Amino acid sequence: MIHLYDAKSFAKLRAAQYAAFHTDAPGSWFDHTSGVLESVEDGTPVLAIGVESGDAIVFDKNAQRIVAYKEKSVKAEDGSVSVVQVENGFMKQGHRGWLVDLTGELVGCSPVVAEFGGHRYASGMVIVTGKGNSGKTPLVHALGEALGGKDKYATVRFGEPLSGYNTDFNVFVDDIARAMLQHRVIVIDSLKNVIISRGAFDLLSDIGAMAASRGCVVIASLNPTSNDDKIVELVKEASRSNSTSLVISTDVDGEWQVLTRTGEGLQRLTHTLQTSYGEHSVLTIHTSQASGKAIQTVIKNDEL
Amino acid sequence: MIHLYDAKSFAKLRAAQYAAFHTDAPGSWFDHTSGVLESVEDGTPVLAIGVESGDAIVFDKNAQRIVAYKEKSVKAEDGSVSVVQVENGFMKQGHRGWLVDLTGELVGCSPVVAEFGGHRYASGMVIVTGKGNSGKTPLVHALGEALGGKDKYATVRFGEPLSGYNTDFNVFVDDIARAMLQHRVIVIDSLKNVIISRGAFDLLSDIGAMAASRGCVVIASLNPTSNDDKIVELVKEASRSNSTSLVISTDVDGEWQVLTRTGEGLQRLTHTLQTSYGEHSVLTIHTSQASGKAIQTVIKNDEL
Amino acid sequence: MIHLYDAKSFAKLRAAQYAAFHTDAPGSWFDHTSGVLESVEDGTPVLAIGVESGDAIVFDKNAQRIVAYKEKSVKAEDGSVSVVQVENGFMKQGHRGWLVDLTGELVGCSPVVAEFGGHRYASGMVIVTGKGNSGKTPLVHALGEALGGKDKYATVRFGEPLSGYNTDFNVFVDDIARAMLQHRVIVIDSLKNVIISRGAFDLLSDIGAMAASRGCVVIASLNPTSNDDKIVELVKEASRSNSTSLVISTDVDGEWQVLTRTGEGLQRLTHTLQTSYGEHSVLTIHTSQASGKAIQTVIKNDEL
Amino acid sequence: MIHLYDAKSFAKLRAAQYAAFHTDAPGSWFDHTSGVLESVEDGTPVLAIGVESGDAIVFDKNAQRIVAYKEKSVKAEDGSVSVVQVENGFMKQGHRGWLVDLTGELVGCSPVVAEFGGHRYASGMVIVTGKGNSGKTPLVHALGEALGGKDKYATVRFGEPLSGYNTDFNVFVDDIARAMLQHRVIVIDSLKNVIISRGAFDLLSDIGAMAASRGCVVIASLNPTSNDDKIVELVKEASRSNSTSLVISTDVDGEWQVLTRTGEGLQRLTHTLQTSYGEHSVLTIHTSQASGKAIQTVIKNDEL
Amino acid sequence: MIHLYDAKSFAKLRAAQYAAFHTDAPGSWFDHTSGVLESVEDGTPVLAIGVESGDAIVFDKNAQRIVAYKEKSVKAEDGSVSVVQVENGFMKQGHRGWLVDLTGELVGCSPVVAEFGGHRYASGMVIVTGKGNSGKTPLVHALGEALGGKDKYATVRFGEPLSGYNTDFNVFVDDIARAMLQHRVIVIDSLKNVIISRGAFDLLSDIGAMAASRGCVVIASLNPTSNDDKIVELVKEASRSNSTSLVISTDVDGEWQVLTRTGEGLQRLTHTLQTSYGEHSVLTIHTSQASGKAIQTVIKNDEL
Amino acid sequence: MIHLYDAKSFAKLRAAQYAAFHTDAPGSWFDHTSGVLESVEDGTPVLAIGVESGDAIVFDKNAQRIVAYKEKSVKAEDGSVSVVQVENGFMKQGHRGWLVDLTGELVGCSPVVAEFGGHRYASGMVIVTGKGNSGKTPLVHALGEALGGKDKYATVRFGEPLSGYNTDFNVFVDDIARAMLQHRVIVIDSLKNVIISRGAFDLLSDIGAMAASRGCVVIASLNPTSNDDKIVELVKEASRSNSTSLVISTDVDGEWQVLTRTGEGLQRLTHTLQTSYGEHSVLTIHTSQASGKAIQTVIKNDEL
Ligand SMILES: Nc1ncnc2c1ncn2[C@@H]1O[C@H](COP(=O)(O)OP(=O)(O)O)[C@@H](O)[C@H]1O
Ligand SMILES: Nc1ncnc2c1ncn2[C@@H]1O[C@H](COP(=O)(O)OP(=O)(O)O)[C@@H](O)[C@H]1O
Ligand SMILES: Nc1ncnc2c1ncn2[C@@H]1O[C@H](COP(=O)(O)OP(=O)(O)O)[C@@H](O)[C@H]1O
Ligand SMILES: Nc1ncnc2c1ncn2[C@@H]1O[C@H](COP(=O)(O)OP(=O)(O)O)[C@@H](O)[C@H]1O
Ligand SMILES: Nc1ncnc2c1ncn2[C@@H]1O[C@H](COP(=O)(O)OP(=O)(O)O)[C@@H](O)[C@H]1O
Ligand SMILES: Nc1ncnc2c1ncn2[C@@H]1O[C@H](COP(=O)(O)OP(=O)(O)O)[C@@H](O)[C@H]1O
Repeated sequence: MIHLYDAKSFAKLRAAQYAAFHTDAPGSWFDHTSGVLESVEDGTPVLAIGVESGDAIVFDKNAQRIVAYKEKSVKAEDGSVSVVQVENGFMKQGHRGWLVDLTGELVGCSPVVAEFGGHRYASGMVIVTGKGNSGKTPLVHALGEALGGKDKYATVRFGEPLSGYNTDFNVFVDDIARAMLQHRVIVIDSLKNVIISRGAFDLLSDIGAMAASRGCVVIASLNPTSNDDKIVELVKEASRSNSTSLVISTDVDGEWQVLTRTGEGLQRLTHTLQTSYGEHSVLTIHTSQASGKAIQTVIKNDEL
Repeated sequence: MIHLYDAKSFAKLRAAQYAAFHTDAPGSWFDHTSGVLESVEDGTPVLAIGVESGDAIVFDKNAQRIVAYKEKSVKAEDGSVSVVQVENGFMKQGHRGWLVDLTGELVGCSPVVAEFGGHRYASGMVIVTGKGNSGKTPLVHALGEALGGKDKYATVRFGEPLSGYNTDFNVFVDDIARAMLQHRVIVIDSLKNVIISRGAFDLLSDIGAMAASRGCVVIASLNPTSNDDKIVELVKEASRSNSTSLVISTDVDGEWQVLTRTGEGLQRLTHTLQTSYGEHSVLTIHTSQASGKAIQTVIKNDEL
Repeated sequence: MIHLYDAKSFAKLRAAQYAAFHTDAPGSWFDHTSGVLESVEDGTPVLAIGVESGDAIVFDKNAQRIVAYKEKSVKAEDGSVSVVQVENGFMKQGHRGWLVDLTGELVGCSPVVAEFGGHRYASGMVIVTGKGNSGKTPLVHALGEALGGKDKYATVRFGEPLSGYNTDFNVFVDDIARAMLQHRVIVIDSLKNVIISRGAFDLLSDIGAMAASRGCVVIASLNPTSNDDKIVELVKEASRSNSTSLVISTDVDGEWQVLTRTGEGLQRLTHTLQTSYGEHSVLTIHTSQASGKAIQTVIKNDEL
Repeated sequence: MIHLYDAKSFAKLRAAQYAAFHTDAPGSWFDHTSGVLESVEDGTPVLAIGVESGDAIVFDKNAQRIVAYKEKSVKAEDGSVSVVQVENGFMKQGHRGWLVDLTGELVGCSPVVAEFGGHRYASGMVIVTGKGNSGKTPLVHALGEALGGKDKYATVRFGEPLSGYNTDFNVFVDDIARAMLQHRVIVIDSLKNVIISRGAFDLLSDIGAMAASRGCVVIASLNPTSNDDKIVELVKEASRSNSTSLVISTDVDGEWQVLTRTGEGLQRLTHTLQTSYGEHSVLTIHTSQASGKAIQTVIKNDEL
Repeated sequence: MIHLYDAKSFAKLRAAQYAAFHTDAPGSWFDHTSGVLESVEDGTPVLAIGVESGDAIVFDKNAQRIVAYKEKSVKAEDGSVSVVQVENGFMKQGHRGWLVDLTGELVGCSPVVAEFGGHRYASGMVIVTGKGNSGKTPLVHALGEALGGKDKYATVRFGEPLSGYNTDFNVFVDDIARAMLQHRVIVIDSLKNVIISRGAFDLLSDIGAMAASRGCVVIASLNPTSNDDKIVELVKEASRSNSTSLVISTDVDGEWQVLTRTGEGLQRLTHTLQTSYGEHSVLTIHTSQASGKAIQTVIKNDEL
Repeated sequence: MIHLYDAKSFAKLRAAQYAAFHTDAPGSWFDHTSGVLESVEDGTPVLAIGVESGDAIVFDKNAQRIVAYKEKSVKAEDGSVSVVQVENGFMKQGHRGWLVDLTGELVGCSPVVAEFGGHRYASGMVIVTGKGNSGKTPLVHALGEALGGKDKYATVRFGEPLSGYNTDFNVFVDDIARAMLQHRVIVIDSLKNVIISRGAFDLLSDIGAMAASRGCVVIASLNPTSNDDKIVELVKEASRSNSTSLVISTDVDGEWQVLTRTGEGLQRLTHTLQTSYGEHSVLTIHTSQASGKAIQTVIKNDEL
């Protein structure tokens, strides 16, 4: 909805956003939203995501698709009215994204999803990319394991010519929706094929906000390697504007840079990661700050 | 509608437009239009805005959507007839923009919306952009608070991968419409995703006139950073032609230049802003003239 | 319709076209067509103009839309048949342009619309453009007033982020149709937003001929400034091929060049205008010749 | 239809084609086809031409549109079957072009349409173009008069911002169809606006063959001036491949080059024209050979 | 259908393909397929070809169009089922190409169509092209007569601005289909206009295989002359990949090079032709080897 | 479906993927999936593949199309539900790819398809390409025979101007579906014509995964030669991202490099092949390793 501010309430908002990343207990936001979702009336639509055509499918708190749901209006705090209607498996009225309020007045945050090796990581969408030899797939799985911590991470597989990989975009959004409804740490192996259908465009523009609202993190690999400035520029835009965090390889094999947006209007942070391979390509991230817009575009230059 | 002029009535018009910016009390046009809107019969359509598909949704004076409205024709002073009809939630007959006359013969103005730090600011649309390190988001919120003055400003959030952010264009135009119907100072955090669907194109072409007619100001951030001349040129076109005022960053961090169109056929004004950060990135605009077309393009060059 | 000629009838035709511009009384053609229009039976469709979709709306002699009109055929002198039919507010049968013959055998003329400062000006469409510091909006209004003479000029406002400006293309063509049905001098402030929908394309290709047939002049501003050779070339093409006359700014501020197509197969003329500003940006054109295609292309080069 | 040949019948065909241009009496082919058309059963569809949408309208021998005509099959010599059906004003079954056989076994000809100043001119389509100062409109009218000889020439006017010019493509094909059904020499003032809708594409690809089959000549002006290689290349292709003859200006003002295709597989001929202006821009062509493909492209280079 | 091979059956296949070009009697495959076609039940669909829209028209063995044919399924040797159904003149079920099997296990051949001047020529499609002065039209007709030998050749005419030329694509594919059903040597005068609608794209991709399967040869001229890399590259792609053989002009007027694909996986052959003109442009090919991929691209370079 | 992992389960997974390529018996996965497929209830849909329009056709375990199948839902281990429904020959509900689970928890593998000349080859899709003189068609057939071993390989022929080649995309995907349902080694001679319809796009993105899931190998030729960076880049992208393995010609005639993706997150391998021709162009691959991303891009450079 829309929110109104004066100097006092605005400074309070920035303090709360700053805290959502810097001082809240890691993963606390996810626990909170899990609670909100479980308290939802059974059968109530909670999430809508776009399919290939641009239409939207809808899920309930248990990640089950809602094929029929009669028009139901709810008036928001600001006066706006939300209408949700599902017919023949598709959204007749409503919008893409969360259909129930998980945030309230606390918007514009990058809720801390986990802490690892002395660094806080943000929920939302993390794009792992870059040119060079450092492998992306091995890195997204290591990050998944590390941010997972005590919890297992969920893996969504899409669009790679390997066994058992789904390549149908509509099955893909279903897997993603289920993952975000049920897990805090999610890995997507290959955003490459979404990079375009209406649904694919909606996905790139919606996923970061969906994840950040839930307090979960979606870690996705994206190979820039493609000298087609129509696509390479989309890679740079996806990484620049649709990602909450960016993990990009460097000049040194095994080394990566993490650039994190800490919240609305706040500074991006940066830190370096050292990694090494064990058996069967299992990668390990070794354990034992603020950057400006200029530095950011310098990094984006890497993908050309 | 159309208007007829001879030398005398044209000179009176330019004098009135000059005064709407330079001498009228700041914010007075907004108070004036609020009264016009409140005198509208209950249930009467007053504003129509384009949704993604190019269709339009319609609202009444209280910012409630009209789903059904039987054909009604009104003849204007110039002889033009306006027919409005709403069916199944969408405008069947009518046009985008204000459906009731808010201006009469007083057209082509940039009604002063507020005065801050010794400078007058125009209503209409203000695009905050430029390249460099100066952050745009902190600046749009500082301007919102500053021009808000004694009133709170409204914040419309769209298309950022952060918590609670709507990413659905149709929810976005609903928020924008309600905001212009009810508030004098509005901030849009991220015009980046509109920059294209029929709806998005309609929005860039319509918003400035809609706001200037209401006497409200809409402050939107737009990042030029994207070396794709297809998009970078659309940013410059939006900044050059669809904006009532332009706020652009300079070579000096923290410093900004404000270029203001004062009215139809009138000269653009320019002044500079110095700013600084407090805690949690809250920016403050420090407190304690005419330019030509050449200078303007010089400034536009900056976004390349 | 089609016309047949031999050497004798062709020479008489060129003499008549030459006279329509060089010696007829200024504005006499407009008075003649006004008589033709008023002698039309009531309810008879006289003008059709394309809306955004490419469909067309129809007006009677009093500039009122015709929503229903049963099929009616008329045979012309050349044997062609014109069938007009309007259903549900849109043309079902007919063509864009004048639905009643305003010209007969006298076609291919640029009927003199007015005389000012010792120069004859042609009716039809006049595009005011150019790069540089010289302001286009103040010039179109000064030309409107000057060619208006004893008559007031009509102003059609479209697509500028200023108060009361319509930004809906369909309201725009309704405004234009009414202006041409009722006034000899018309100003359009901003052809910029038409420069593309089917309707916008129809408008650029139809307006000059509609106005020249009527004997009225449409003075429209168009800013070339936009380094996108897709658009900048559309500005050059419209100025080259869709304009009866072109008014373009020069190297010297305040100075403009007027290039006039005097008639079918006849030579283009050229003259210069000096101007200055008074209070509130009111511009005054100071008072007290054949060119070749080469010269024309040189002038067009200016818009790059 | 398809035709079968052995060496003997092929040499006979080339002899007959060669004769159709070089030795037949000028204009004899047109007289012959006029006879064939007048002998046609009344109400029988004889010509179909594409409108803007790509649909086709149909005319009878008297240039009157056929709105309804029930399915009717005719078996051709080669075994192919022609079906013609018109419903609600449009062609339901059939093809664009002549719906009755005007040629027989004599195909691939450029029937001599007239002789003037010691030169034979071909029927079909003549495109008058080129860069430089020599005016095209004055030249197409002089050629029209000269090839007309004892007969008047017909003028189709389309897409110029001058009085009485039709700008509706569907009215334009009707005028063209009527002209070809009833006159031997036709002038089209401005192919510029057709240069794209389905109908416009059909027109460029159909007109030359339609005219050559009828034995009439269609003289059309086409200004290349437009530095948009998307359009300029279409001008060159239209002139190279859709024209039976080409008349292009040269380095010397008033001088033109005529390149004529004399028939299927035959050599293109070339000759020069000297011209001068009299009063009111009436141009006169003064009165008192084989070229290779290379020379042809040299000339095409001129339009860049 | 699909075919299964081991080393032995594959070696037999290559031996049979080698013989279909090098040792079978010239024209024998065409005689063979004529018998297969004549053994087809009356009224049975045997060939389907795409019309402009992408739909397909269907013919029986006597080259008569089938307007209605009830669903009929046939199971092939490999297990694939072919279902054919024609409704209202268009294929409702089926595929483009031959609807009856003309080849069995003998696939991937370039069946020798004729022998002339000591050289064997392949059936399938032959593109005659190149830059320079050597005329293509005279050459396609000389090859037609020469390969025709004791039989007349069929000429399909399309898209030239000359008398009696069809310019309607749908009439064109009807002529082509009837020609391949009834004649061994076919000349197409002007593939220039197909070079794009779904139908045109289907034609370039289908014609070569259709002809090579029938054992007939289709000789088509294609002018590369058009400096529009969009089109010039399509010409080279057509010459490189959609042609069974290529006949291209050289630096020496009258001289041509013939590049022949002899079969699936086999080497391309090359030989040279000397030619001369007699009366009325009738060309005669004078009478009295392997190349690599490199040489081939060298030749393709010529068309730029 | 989606899968959950912790450090322990992830390491077990990588060990299993590593083994599926490096140590499992060659061709064992194909035998396993053949068993899964044969144990499927009769009439059950097992594979869906997209046709030209983007719609999909469905096959049962015996490679016979299913034209009608009433809605039927199945719940997977992860909670996702698969609903399959076929109506009028097309999939009404379901997804492209395998409709029955052939993999379970073992996904992301490149199951070894065969061993030849001391090298293991992966199932999935293999693209044979490169510029130069080395022939692709003779190589795909030699690879087919060699990987076939004791089994015959299946050949799918598409889009070449040779006898018996199908050129209809819908017959093509039917051929491919049947080949993968019944054979371990499949050759596709000419992916060139798919390189675009929705179906063609679906095919490039689906085939590798379909084949790898089955344990069969699809060996497809693709000629890069075409200087149209729109297409040449599509060849590089397909070879880079849609291929399980790549076989590319080198500087030395007869020599090829094989780059193999061994599994999800695992290293690519590389080895060289020497070849020679026997009679009738039958090629023989002579008998008697990890690379980095840099090396891969270097090889891709070759196709420019
Ligand atoms: N043991 C290893 N040593 C070095 N590099 C490895 C090792 N194992 C895997 N890699 C690299 O990890 C990446 C594998 O994941 P893959 O999806 O195939 O590539 P990418 O993520 O780089 O697009 C490759 O770049 C591969 O070369
Ligand atoms: N305390 C600070 N000091 C300097 N820069 C800051 C500070 N806080 C925020 N910023 C800048 O404000 C901007 C944050 O808003 P954001 O929307 O992410 O970026 P932007 O508006 O520049 O596109 C960033 O450019 C950030 O670097
Ligand atoms: N008093 C003045 N002196 C000089 N220039 C002026 C004056 N008043 C207005 N102008 C110029 O007139 C133009 C105003 O009309 P506007 O539509 O905004 O610009 P433009 O027509 O050049 O696109 C501007 O270019 C402005 O700088
Ligand atoms: N008396 C004349 N002397 C020299 N040139 C003339 C004369 N009359 C007309 N012209 C030229 O004839 C052409 C007029 O026809 P028009 O349609 O306006 O131009 P064009 O055919 O060159 O596109 C112009 O180029 C014009 O300058
Ligand atoms: N007698 C001849 N001597 C030299 N060239 C000729 C002769 N007759 C015809 N030609 C050439 O044959 C070709 C005629 O066929 P056409 O279709 O117009 O051209 P093209 O095949 O080259 O595109 C032309 O190139 C023409 O110059
Ligand atoms: N005996 C041979 N010696 C050398 N090269 C051969 C031999 N036989 C066939 N070839 C080559 O094999 C290829 C034939 O298959 P084709 O599909 O036409 O070509 P490609 O696969 O290279 O596109 C050609 O490049 C041809 O020159």
